[PDB]
Amino acid sequence: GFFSPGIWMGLLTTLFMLFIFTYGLHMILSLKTMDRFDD
Amino acid sequence: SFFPELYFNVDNGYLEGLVRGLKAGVLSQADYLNLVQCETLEDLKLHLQSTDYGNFLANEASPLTVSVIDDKLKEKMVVEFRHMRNHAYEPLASFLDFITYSYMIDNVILLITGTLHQRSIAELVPKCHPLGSFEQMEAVNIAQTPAELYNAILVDTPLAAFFQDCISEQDLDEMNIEIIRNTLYKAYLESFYKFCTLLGGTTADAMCPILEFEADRRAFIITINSFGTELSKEDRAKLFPHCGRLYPEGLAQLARADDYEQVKNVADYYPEYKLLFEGAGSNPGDKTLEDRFFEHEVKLNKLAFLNQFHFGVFYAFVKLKEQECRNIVWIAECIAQRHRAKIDNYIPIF
Amino acid sequence: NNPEYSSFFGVMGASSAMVFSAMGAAYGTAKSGTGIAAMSVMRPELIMKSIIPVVMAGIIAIYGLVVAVLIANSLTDGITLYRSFLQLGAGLSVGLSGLAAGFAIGIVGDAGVRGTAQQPRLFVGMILILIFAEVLGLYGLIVALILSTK
Amino acid sequence: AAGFAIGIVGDAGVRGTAQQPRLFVGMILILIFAEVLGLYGLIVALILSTK
Amino acid sequence: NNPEYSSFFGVMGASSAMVFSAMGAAYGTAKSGTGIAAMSVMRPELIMKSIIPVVMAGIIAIYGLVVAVLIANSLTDGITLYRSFLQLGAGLSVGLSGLAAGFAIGIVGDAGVRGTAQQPRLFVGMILILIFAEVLGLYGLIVALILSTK
Amino acid sequence: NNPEYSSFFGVMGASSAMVFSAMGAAYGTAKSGTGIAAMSVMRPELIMKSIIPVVMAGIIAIYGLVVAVLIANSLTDGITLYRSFLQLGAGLSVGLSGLAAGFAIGIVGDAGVRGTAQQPRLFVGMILILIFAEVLGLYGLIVALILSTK
Amino acid sequence: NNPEYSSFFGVMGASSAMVFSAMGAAYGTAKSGTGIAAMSVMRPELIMKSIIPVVMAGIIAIYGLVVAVLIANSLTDGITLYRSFLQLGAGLSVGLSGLAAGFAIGIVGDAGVRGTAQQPRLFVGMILILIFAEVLGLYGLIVALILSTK
Amino acid sequence: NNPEYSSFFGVMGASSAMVFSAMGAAYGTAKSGTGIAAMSVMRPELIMKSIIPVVMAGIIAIYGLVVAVLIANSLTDGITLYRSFLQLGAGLSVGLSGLAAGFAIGIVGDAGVRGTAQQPRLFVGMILILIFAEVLGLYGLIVALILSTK
Amino acid sequence: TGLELLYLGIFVAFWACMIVVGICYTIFDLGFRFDVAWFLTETSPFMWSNLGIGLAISLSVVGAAWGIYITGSSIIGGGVKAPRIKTKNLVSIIFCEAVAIYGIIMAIVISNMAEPFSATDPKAIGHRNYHAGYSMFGAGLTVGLSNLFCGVCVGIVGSGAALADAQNPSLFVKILIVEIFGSAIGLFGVIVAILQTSRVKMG
Ligand SMILES: CCCCCCCCCCCCCCCCCC(=O)OC[C@H](COP(=O)([O-])OCC[N+](C)(C)C)OC(=O)CCCCCCCCCCCCCCCCC
Ligand SMILES: CCCCCCCCCCCCCCCCCC(=O)OC[C@H](COP(=O)([O-])OCC[N+](C)(C)C)OC(=O)CCCCCCCCCCCCCCCCC
Ligand SMILES: CCCCCCCCCCCCCCCCCC(=O)OC[C@H](COP(=O)([O-])OCC[N+](C)(C)C)OC(=O)CCCCCCCCCCCCCCCCC
Ligand SMILES: CCCCCCCCCCCCCCCCCC(=O)OC[C@H](COP(=O)([O-])OCC[N+](C)(C)C)OC(=O)CCCCCCCCCCCCCCCCC
Ligand SMILES: CCCCCCCCCCCCCCCCCCCC(=O)O[C@H](COC(=O)CCCCCCCCCCCCCC)COP(=O)(O)OCCN
Ligand SMILES: CCCCCCCCCCCCCCCCCCCC(=O)O[C@H](COC(=O)CCCCCCCCCCCCCC)COP(=O)(O)OCCN
Ligand SMILES: CCCCCCCCCCCCCCCCCCCC(=O)O[C@H](COC(=O)CCCCCCCCCCCCCC)COP(=O)(O)OCCN
Ligand SMILES: CC(C)CCC[C@@H](C)[C@H]1CC[C@H]2[C@@H]3CC=C4C[C@@H](O)CC[C@]4(C)[C@H]3CC[C@]12C
Ligand SMILES: CC(C)CCC[C@@H](C)[C@H]1CC[C@H]2[C@@H]3CC=C4C[C@@H](O)CC[C@]4(C)[C@H]3CC[C@]12C
Ligand SMILES: CC(C)CCC[C@@H](C)[C@H]1CC[C@H]2[C@@H]3CC=C4C[C@@H](O)CC[C@]4(C)[C@H]3CC[C@]12C
Ligand SMILES: CC(C)CCC[C@@H](C)[C@H]1CC[C@H]2[C@@H]3CC=C4C[C@@H](O)CC[C@]4(C)[C@H]3CC[C@]12C
Ligand SMILES: CC(C)CCC[C@@H](C)[C@H]1CC[C@H]2[C@@H]3CC=C4C[C@@H](O)CC[C@]4(C)[C@H]3CC[C@]12C
Ligand SMILES: CC(C)CCC[C@@H](C)[C@H]1CC[C@H]2[C@@H]3CC=C4C[C@@H](O)CC[C@]4(C)[C@H]3CC[C@]12C
Ligand SMILES: CC(C)CCC[C@@H](C)[C@H]1CC[C@H]2[C@@H]3CC=C4C[C@@H](O)CC[C@]4(C)[C@H]3CC[C@]12C
Ligand SMILES: CC(C)CCC[C@@H](C)[C@H]1CC[C@H]2[C@@H]3CC=C4C[C@@H](O)CC[C@]4(C)[C@H]3CC[C@]12C
Ligand SMILES: CC(C)CCC[C@@H](C)[C@H]1CC[C@H]2[C@@H]3CC=C4C[C@@H](O)CC[C@]4(C)[C@H]3CC[C@]12C
Repeated sequence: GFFSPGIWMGLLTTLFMLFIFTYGLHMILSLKTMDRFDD
Repeated sequence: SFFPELYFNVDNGYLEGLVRGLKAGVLSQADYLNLVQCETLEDLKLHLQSTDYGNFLANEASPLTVSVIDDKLKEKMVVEFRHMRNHAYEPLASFLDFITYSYMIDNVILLITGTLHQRSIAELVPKCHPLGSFEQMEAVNIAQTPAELYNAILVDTPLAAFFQDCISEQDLDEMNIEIIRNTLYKAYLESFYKFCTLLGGTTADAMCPILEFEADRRAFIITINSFGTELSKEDRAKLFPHCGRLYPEGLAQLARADDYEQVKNVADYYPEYKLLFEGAGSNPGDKTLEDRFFEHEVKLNKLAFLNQFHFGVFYAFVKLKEQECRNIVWIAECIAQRHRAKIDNYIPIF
Repeated sequence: NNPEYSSFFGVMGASSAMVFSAMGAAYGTAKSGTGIAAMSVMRPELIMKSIIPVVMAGIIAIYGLVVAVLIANSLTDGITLYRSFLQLGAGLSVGLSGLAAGFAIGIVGDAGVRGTAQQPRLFVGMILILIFAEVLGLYGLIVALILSTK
Repeated sequence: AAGFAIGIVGDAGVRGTAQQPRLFVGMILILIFAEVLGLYGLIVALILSTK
Repeated sequence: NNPEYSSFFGVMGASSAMVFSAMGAAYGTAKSGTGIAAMSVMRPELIMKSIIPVVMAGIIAIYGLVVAVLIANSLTDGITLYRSFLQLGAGLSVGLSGLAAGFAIGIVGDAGVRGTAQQPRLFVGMILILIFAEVLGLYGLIVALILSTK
Repeated sequence: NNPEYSSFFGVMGASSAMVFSAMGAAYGTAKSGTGIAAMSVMRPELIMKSIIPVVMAGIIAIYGLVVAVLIANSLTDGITLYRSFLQLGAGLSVGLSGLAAGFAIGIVGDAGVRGTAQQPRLFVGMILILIFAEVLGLYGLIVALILSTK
Repeated sequence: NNPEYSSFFGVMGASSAMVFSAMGAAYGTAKSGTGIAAMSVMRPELIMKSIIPVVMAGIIAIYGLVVAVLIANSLTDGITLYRSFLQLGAGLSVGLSGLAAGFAIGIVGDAGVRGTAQQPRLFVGMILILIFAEVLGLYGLIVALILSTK
Repeated sequence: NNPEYSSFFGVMGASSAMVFSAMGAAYGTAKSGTGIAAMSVMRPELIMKSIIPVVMAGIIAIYGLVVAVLIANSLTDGITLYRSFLQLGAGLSVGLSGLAAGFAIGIVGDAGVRGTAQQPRLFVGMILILIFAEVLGLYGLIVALILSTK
Repeated sequence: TGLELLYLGIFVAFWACMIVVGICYTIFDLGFRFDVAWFLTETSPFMWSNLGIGLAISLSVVGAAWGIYITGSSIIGGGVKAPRIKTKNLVSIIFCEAVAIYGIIMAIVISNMAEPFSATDPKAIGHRNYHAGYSMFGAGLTVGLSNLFCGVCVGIVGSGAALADAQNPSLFVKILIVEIFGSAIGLFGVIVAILQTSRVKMG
């Protein structure tokens, strides 16, 4: 077959962890640094 | 909806709270009455010390003058806005920069006016509005060359985008400074409206009405003031911003307008402007059209605070504090000139 | 007896516990850091006082590390699917909890460092919030300790 | 993640230190707190790889 | 005998003929109504004449309805898989052609009603464009019938 | 002699009929809602008159409900795959037709209530346009019934 | 006997009923609350009245809960695939209808609360619109019940 | 002999030939309509003369219709998988070539009608460019017909 | 919107692939290969149960952190000019944190229902074990997502109440009611989760 029970379990685990990693990386990439400093 | 609730406070929540706290310090009606009851500018400072202003004027010389009070108010507003800007991130930073473009447009007009009349550019900086300071050195030591000044604006000033409405530096010596200023302001207002619309969400909702009213009042007052001048209708219509609620057939009718009666007829189609025109008796002793537009602008800025997760709060606060500074200066003028009768002409806020 | 892939999930749990927590901590250590850099120009004396957010972000990472180690030391060759997925659940719990807690700590610290620069009285207030955010990550760790030792 | 943290913190700190030199030490501390994150990963990696 | 999943494609043809045509008509009606509301502020007398876009948008929906009903009448327990494919193709053709026609009618009608507030002579031109933006749906209908009645 | 999973599709008909329609109705009741508020500040006397859009949006929801209930009463344990596909098609048709009609009603109602504050004569025009949008949903219902009562 | 996996769809039905209804209620409460808080500074005496939309949003959650409870009480490990699909459909219907109703209630409540801050006469109007949105959630509940009891 | 699923690709070919061509023509018509609405305000007497781009988009739609009807008349129950693929390829070729030609026609017509409001001499140029876009769709038709008659 | 573009592209590609794959399976008479039963059955119940517990805790913590920072930014921004806020508005934060607490509790209430099988054949694993896994996963989803939404909602309402408090002290006491309503949703989720795992028994 295209998939097997071990492959299916691994793919679902990796999919959940890829969702979590994408959330974390999206929030990290949104980090911005100030372009000015107080006089 | 854009769901600004979920992510707005990530970068701008602290500044949202801070600007709302600053807005909480704008003089209320009771404070305005207290200041109205003063007898001398010293008493005005005394009654003003109990408000959020505090000791901003204690250092200055005892023989106070209206110019000193105005300068101190402008300095305080500039300091507060600069502090907010320095702590702002990319989107809100661009928004605050757009706010400052409004004063940069007047400052650049001052620079070109001085340069064409051959006065040192370095000697014009003191008269420029602080919020639109040209800290860039490319537009300094220009040697009184209009072409060099135009190149400096294009290279090292955010107004380069708005100066493409013109066609060349020769326009600086060709078009009247007022026409240049109004064309620059039209371009700036259109860019600001596009930016706010792109931001979308509560920002667009709470900011597009204010820019729309700005465009409409610009159109109305450019039509009304240009009736007796050489400004032709074809050239006049170029100064009408396209953001307003008059864009379809309204701005065209204003361009064809040839009298204040026709402007009133054009405004009649819009009840919100119909009321402003009706209340603007314009005869001595009652509110003029500009005062009615100021009241409506203050109302819109105040309503901008009923939304929460948006950048329009910063523009609203800046405009409200500008109006508050003008009100305080007006009260000081009425005190100094002993013209108590008109002391109520200030536009109250909150 | 047990499938030869049974050890995958648990391993990923361990790695997740280290990765996401670190990401959380990183975000905190970034955001607070930015805030400190913005504050310290006008109020240098508050740098040490205002370094608390970063420390808390670091604490989050430690939690993840703990769980990761706790899972990395319990991975046996014949690790059953039950234990493997228990460790995966513990890893997901601790990692995502640390990620969220690090985001909250970063944002709250970036706001509160500047606020304490403006109003000193806010310092304690900021702390009173940060700890809350921090324990969110802790809660995840707690569940991990419940799971990986079920 | 540690590289992201070091980038943000180090850039902000080197730009601020031009204004307030006293921030330098501050920056370093924060950088260390970012650096250890990577170290933590390394530790776990070893604990897994040398198992 | 025949596959049991053929009725799925038949009902998908019917529901597509209805849904996509309805989406196109809805977009056309929404855009035309926005244009009419914007126009009528200064030119009230054109509130009715400027409703032709909406009607021309509604027609698109009718096309879809026609095909949908046809399919919903041609469905039976033992439609050959080929017949189900014919019905699905007819439904997709009518629905998506009507969707494109509705987009075109909405845009053209909005622009035409806004312009006619300033230039009466545009009205006739607008009508022509709407017809050219409506026959598209008609074309789809034709094809659908050629597929549905085969 | 029928698959035990045959009812699935039929259920996804009922569900869909009540879900999508509701969503559509919601959008209507949302957009018109905002519009009324925006126009209620200056023209309070038109609040009750300008509630027609919401009512129309509400009717859209009812359409879905009807079909949903109908489907929910036509479901059986031994429902054939053919009848299940018919019910799924009817549910999708009514739900998405109501969704499109709700989008159109919301946009048209917002625009119309905002305009009528400025142009009273537009009211009737708005109603007409709204009716057209409503008709779209009605079409779906018709098809749904034809599919759901074969 | 029945399939081993039959209870999956019933479980997902309960989970959807609660999750999506909670999403809708949470959005409604958040939007209404952020409108109410911002209004209160201008019109402090209206808060209590303006709490009505929040209550309505809360009711949506209750609907979900109700249906969820049903699905969580009628769901055994050996339910037929038909009943499991019925419970999944009921859960999806109630959850997504409540989601749409919660979005509509949030939008309408925020807008109407601000308008009432600016125009007291709008209050009653707002209530009407809110009811029209609230009813949407009710509709879902009805269908859900019809599906879950069947 | 032939697989029962062969006609799927043929019906998809017909549906594509109609749908994508209609989408292209609709985009062309919409862009040209917006351009004419913008143009007609200042130069009304060019409206009739400026309707050409819409006509060219209609011709693209007619190409699509021709290929769709050809495929829908050569589609039989015992359609060889090879002939079904031929018809799918013809449909995709004509549909997407017409989509590209419609995009080009829309953009070119909008620009040309807007410019001709200011420069009469541009008119002829526009026509030329439009023809150079039109042939694109023609090319597609050519290929489609070949594949349809192969 | 580059990252948004990437997410939209992945979503569209995945679902277009799913549509075409379903069409191919249905039409080529290969539906028997699309055994959803085989997927739900061979997949170990332990995966479902442990994902359920992990989500129950992690999504609750995510909602708690979301609300905490949403309302803490506003609290610490408003308190620059009205520090009293920091004293009074911690209740908002408390509510957010309460969400997380429910999470762990439900995690426990779910983690107590786990037990190994010593079986691999689906007939051996049985309806009881499969339903236990599915119901633990569903309860985890319910509690986690309800807590996520409740925490975000309470955070938004708390930020609003903190901004309102900075300008008028006598408003928070009347705005907290909204938070209370926003909190109820959390409880509801927990209740439903408790009802989903009431009769769950692995072994
Ligand atoms: C902290 C988290 C960070 C983010 C998440 C990233 C995690 C990625 C982890 C690696 C991928 C794992 C995928 C699932 C498979 C898990 C293993 C498993 O259970 O398999 C046992 C199974 C057991 O098989 P079985 O016995 O069940 O199968 C039945 C029997 N046979 C095989 C005979 C039919 O065996 C395998 O190894 C299956 C093959 C799976 C391989 C999947 C491809 C992964 C591709 C890697 C990603 C792309 C890399 C390139 C990237 C380019 C640069 C950016
Ligand atoms: C772009 C973003 C990054 C990607 C993110 C999204 C990833 C999506 C994941 C894809 C996995 C899909 C499952 C593959 C298995 C099912 C395949 C199938 O149905 O065919 C085999 C099924 C079953 O095959 P079978 O069972 O007869 O084969 C015997 C069994 N094996 C092969 C295992 C020994 O049907 C066929 O045989 C069809 C043959 C033709 C192949 C048709 C595939 C469908 C898709 C083709 C076009 C691509 C779609 C996307 C379009 C472009 C992008 C929008
Ligand atoms: C606009 C998009 C362009 C259209 C094409 C999109 C990409 C699709 C191509 C993906 C690659 C797969 C190529 C075939 C690989 C070999 C497969 C094989 O062995 O087949 C055995 C399969 C399955 O086995 P079988 O059915 O042959 O064996 C008999 C099986 N029993 C007894 C059960 C019936 O059948 C075939 O022979 C299929 C041959 C043609 C497959 C063509 C690809 C399918 C997808 C086409 C697109 C679907 C949408 C159409 C409409 C689009 C309009 C926008
Ligand atoms: C994008 C939002 C989601 C909606 C689109 C995607 C939905 C499906 C995505 C998941 C992957 C694919 C699932 C289907 C897998 C195939 C199952 C199978 O072979 O068994 C079928 C089953 C059983 O097949 P069977 O071969 O066992 O036949 C029954 C035979 N007896 C009774 C003897 C056992 O029957 C069906 O046909 C059920 C319908 C579902 C299958 C078709 C999926 C549709 C995909 C979307 C395209 C719809 C076409 C119309 C396009 C226009 C839409 C408005
Ligand atoms: C590079 C990064 C690391 C690697 C990437 C990891 C992350 C991505 C992986 C996620 C999964 C994506 C692929 C999904 C495929 C869907 C089904 C394919 C259809 C198919 O042919 O499946 C058949 C079985 O499927 C079935 O039985 C149907 C089950 C479908 C369940 C799908 C649930 C998950 C995806 C969708 C929901 C997402 C939300 C989370 C739940 C196989 O047939 P065979 O011939 O092998 O059968 C042998 C015995 N019959
Ligand atoms: C649309 C046409 C059809 C497309 C079909 C193919 C599939 C989609 C592929 C993308 C196609 C569009 C091009 C997008 C390129 C990537 C996103 C923009 C660039 C980019 O990644 O850079 C920044 C992120 O940094 C990074 O480089 C980080 C990104 C890498 C993270 C990988 C982890 C995710 C793995 C996927 C699983 C998760 C699934 C979740 C649904 C974002 O730029 P900006 O927006 O800040 O600046 C504005 C301009 N860039
Ligand atoms: C217009 C858009 C499209 C709408 C149409 C619906 C699309 C839904 C997508 C799912 C796939 C379509 C559903 C029908 C196909 C099901 C698979 C049938 C294949 C088959 O024969 O498998 C049986 C087991 O599957 C079964 O009996 C499985 C029953 C359950 C099927 C439905 C589950 C789908 C997933 C729902 C998730 C919902 C999540 C909600 C949050 C055999 O089994 P056997 O007993 O003969 O074994 C004998 C072993 N020796
Ligand atoms: C809004 C109205 C006026 C526009 C036209 C819609 C009506 C009249 C259309 C839509 C669906 C159509 C039906 C579609 C299919 C069939 C079955 C066919 O074998 C004979 C005619 C019959 C029964 C049609 C009669 C006319 C019909 C009912
Ligand atoms: C004449 C123009 C305006 C088209 C309007 C009518 C169109 C939509 C309809 C009405 C009746 C239809 C015809 C009715 C019956 C048949 C016979 C069938 O075996 C193939 C299609 C064909 C030949 C249809 C083609 C499309 C058709 C002509
Ligand atoms: C006012 C209350 C009842 C709700 C508003 C919607 C009402 C009018 C709708 C909802 C569901 C509908 C029912 C759905 C299904 C059927 C079965 C059909 O064979 C006869 C009509 C009947 C019995 C419908 C009558 C109208 C109905 C009761
Ligand atoms: C303008 C009016 C008539 C339309 C509004 C009510 C609609 C929903 C009703 C009125 C009469 C209804 C039709 C009456 C009888 C049947 C026969 C049945 O086997 C299939 C549905 C069908 C064909 C109905 C479709 C829906 C229908 C058209
Ligand atoms: C309306 C919501 C908030 C619930 C409040 C009222 C409760 C007590 C009512 C409303 C609808 C009712 C359900 C309606 C339908 C059925 C099937 C019926 O044959 C017997 C009981 C049962 C299962 C009812 C149980 C009690 C119920 C849930
Ligand atoms: C209780 C208040 C909120 C009024 C709203 C009505 C809703 C919630 C309830 C009250 C009575 C209920 C009905 C009572 C009895 C049955 C019969 C059963 O076989 C299917 C469900 C059905 C048809 C119920 C549907 C939902 C229902 C109409
Ligand atoms: C203005 C629009 C509608 C143009 C329509 C396109 C015309 C030219 C095309 C489309 C499909 C074509 C038909 C396709 C099939 C046949 C059957 C064949 O044995 C002889 C010619 C005939 C009858 C064709 C005549 C021309 C035709 C009707
Ligand atoms: C409007 C026109 C220019 C577009 C179509 C181009 C014409 C010239 C082309 C396109 C497809 C071609 C046909 C494709 C295939 C065959 C089969 C062959 O055995 C005889 C020639 C014949 C019948 C071709 C005749 C010419 C043809 C009809
Ligand atoms: C690019 C992203 C979107 C994913 C790629 C699309 C997927 C679904 C497509 C692309 C090519 C396809 C393969 C092409 C050919 C074959 C041979 C056939 O005998 C079995 C299926 C198989 C192996 C297909 C499976 C599905 C497949 C892998």
